[PDB]
Amino acid sequence: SAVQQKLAALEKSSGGRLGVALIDTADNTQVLYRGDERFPMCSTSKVMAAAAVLKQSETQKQLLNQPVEIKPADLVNYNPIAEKHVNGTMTLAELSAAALQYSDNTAMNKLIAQLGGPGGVTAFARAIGDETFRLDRTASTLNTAIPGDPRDTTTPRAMAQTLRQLTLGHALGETQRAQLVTWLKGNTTGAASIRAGLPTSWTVGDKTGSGGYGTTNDIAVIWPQGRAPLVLVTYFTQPQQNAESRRDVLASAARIIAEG
Ligand code: NA
Repeated sequence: SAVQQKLAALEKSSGGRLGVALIDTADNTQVLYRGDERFPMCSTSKVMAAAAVLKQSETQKQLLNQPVEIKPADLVNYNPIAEKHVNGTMTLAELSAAALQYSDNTAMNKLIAQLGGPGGVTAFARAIGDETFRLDRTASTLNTAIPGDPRDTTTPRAMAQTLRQLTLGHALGETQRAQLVTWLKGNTTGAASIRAGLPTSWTVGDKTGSGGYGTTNDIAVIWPQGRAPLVLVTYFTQPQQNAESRRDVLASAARIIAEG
């Protein structure tokens, strides 16, 4: 397809490896580029962990208001929000918002612990039909993003389908889904990624991720005006362990998708 030639050209220009999955819910049509290849999720896995806690809250109605202690020993390699509450508490709602909107790794680790370990996050993915997602490590090491390493990976197709079920579908209770959508729309880390390649009148909710090998990811749900929503996954990784971030590639992929 024309979109696929333009994505392949973007990839060639970039020096790295690009994975894209678009779901157009107006007709459930899909555009894929390396859609079944594995990529390191990096912090985009925080969406699955937040959604898994939201699922628990369908039975434990007050779960999101539960306070969780933040201890000095809990603070890891990137804790912009949790550091503000050391020797205090944050609720699981506040930890979910910090994980999603600031990519706070201590917050993510509290979600993982609430779920009984990374296997509890993977379990939720399996329960909603995602057989590809796997979370293996906690937040300080899950984004090493080593080529060929299956840990902490998924494919663009699988993550696009899962994100659609979580935000537009009914994998979550209606109120939980609405909460996740609100959190994603309030993300603060995405301005240079998918959002930068889209018309300024489209509403976006997204979660970014970055890691070793210049891995630069973004997963988004997109609401154009007067048109059915879209789900877009853009994953990107590079050959050199020390490679720099390339959020521009994700913006460019989004732009190509939107023009198609
Ligand atoms: Na690495």
